[PDB]
Amino acid sequence: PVTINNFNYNDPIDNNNIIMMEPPFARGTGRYYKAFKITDRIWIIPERYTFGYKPEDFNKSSGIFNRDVCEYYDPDYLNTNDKKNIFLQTMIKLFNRIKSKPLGEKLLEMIINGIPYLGDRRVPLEEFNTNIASVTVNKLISNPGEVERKKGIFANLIIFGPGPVLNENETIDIGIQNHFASREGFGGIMQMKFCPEYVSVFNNVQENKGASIFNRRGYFSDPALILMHELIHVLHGLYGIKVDDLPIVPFMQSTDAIQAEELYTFGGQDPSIITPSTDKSIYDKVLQNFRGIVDRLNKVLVCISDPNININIYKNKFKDKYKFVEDSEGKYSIDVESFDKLYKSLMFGFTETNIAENYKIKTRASYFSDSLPPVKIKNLLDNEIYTIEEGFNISDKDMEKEYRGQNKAINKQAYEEISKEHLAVYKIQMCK
Ligand SMILES: [Zn+2]
Repeated sequence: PVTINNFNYNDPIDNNNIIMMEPPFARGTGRYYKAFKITDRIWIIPERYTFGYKPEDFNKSSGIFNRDVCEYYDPDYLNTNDKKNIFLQTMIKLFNRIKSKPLGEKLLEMIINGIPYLGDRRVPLEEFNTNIASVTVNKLISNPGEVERKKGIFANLIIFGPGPVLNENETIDIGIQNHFASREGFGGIMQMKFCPEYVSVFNNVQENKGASIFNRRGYFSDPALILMHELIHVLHGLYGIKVDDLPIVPFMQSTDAIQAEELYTFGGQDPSIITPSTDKSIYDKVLQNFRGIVDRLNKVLVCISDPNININIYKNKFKDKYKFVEDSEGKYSIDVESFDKLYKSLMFGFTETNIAENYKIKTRASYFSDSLPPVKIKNLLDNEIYTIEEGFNISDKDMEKEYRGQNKAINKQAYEEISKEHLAVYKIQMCK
């Protein structure tokens, strides 16, 4: 069972749930940020994602005429201790919403149990190595005003605040010399840029299909589903199955090329436009990568960075993670049936579509959908607007039927239009 911890931003450092941790991309460079353990292996650093970005990238465009309504900027987001607390409490509420039903509970469990392999492709077949950015992150164990002393701890996911564009949530993996452990069967510490308030809007759905122009319905997204979408990428990245650069050329609304990774993650009727050949090659690549992991497990003898780590305990943890089988002599191998079940679970089981169906959340029909302007949700921490159990679609307020709590024309008090330009663009899109 998954426990979702509680803390406030101003709560003191305890070297358990609240620490100073050095993120993966900042490894070796003694910069530590206040990190909060929301569940085992999952941390939240309520700061803006600045990796590979300059401070000027965070600024808004020079004026209204050159603004892009599809891309929202605000350099003042997360600038105070109180804004960093609002972020943490919103994340705890969203995580509590994810575990409120069986599907999301298992998603969090699969993420937690999906520990990165103790190594990558550079590591010898006979060794486990924890001294890399994709397996461990440094924790500051010394008090302020003392010479910095560290300890490497295991982690699976680190969620940060947004990068320059607030409404563009993204899950990132670690690359070493254009090779990602998260795409090679190993798995690796995943990172995310997340923003709960600025959500996506759509009008693609099963309705509107032939319906009158005035009777066209436009809805806003639930921040929990948006988070669950990104957590599926984390899952693929933790099990070493993230599909690398593979664009797919095409109900549906857009004909534009999209990544294979994004299609499987969205799910529903999306994996159907993928040629049976491409679909089979993605499956075969995962098998070949898992075959590499099993060969390593059969050859691993020592842990180079941690000669204390018990080889048998970790081999067993990896046997459970990848659902490998063992013979009478201890030798591991792949069982096609258990592999098929795990594969179908990671790629087709945990999708945005059936998470949306199970949670009564409204989402778009296809990923091949038009980008509508984002909207800002004023307060997610108010139960009169948003709940852990039901979302925006609250039963008492008659928002549970026809997903009316997500309908922009109906639940006008749950959100606010970012600008007059955003509304003007939305009105043209709703009535083409
Ligand atoms: Zn995505």
